[PDB]
Amino acid sequence: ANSVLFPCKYASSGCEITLPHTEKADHEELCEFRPYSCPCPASCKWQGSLDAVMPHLMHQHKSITTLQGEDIVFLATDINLPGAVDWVMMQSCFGFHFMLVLEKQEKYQQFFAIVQLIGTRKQAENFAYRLELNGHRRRLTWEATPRSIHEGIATAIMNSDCLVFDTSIAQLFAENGNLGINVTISMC
Amino acid sequence: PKPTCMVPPMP
Ligand SMILES: [Zn+2]
Ligand SMILES: [Zn+2]
Repeated sequence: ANSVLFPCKYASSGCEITLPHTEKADHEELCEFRPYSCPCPASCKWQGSLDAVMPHLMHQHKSITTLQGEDIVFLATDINLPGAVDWVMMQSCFGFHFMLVLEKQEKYQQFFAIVQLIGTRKQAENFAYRLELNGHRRRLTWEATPRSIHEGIATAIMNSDCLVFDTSIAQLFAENGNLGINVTISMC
Repeated sequence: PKPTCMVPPMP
């Protein structure tokens, strides 16, 4: 009311919304015309549209393999390897692509496993993912809604809003230095 | 008989 209306930062990309100086910041974060960053877990700093995400991964990250199936096994090899490492692969099911990431971070080591949907924030609400570590007379399960690549996983990992475990847990489910994470994607 | 992928650590 009576306040001057400013166009969105991504008005050049197709945003037809004009908001005042205060409300401007809150929308630009949740804006659909905001460029998508590279979903790969700091080496790559690429940005572009959502339609350019799958070709970018096919060309600049050829080493990432894609498995067909809603229920697969993510066998991350050399989990005891010295230093902080990352494991990434893709899951093709329900006509969509999902990024499966296992992040090893230096602890005062800790592990973070999460699933992202290559799609919008609204598209991610229609899915659910399950992560499970299985052993003899042991099972650790994590279930949640997959994050959209638009918002990423940086905030989610920092809030531990994913499957979180340490070196002690990892050795209980590790077979010949490899950890097998059962990944199940479902439509809700 | 779920498909398994041996994922090596990222280079
Ligand atoms: Zn906008
Ligand atoms: Zn990239």
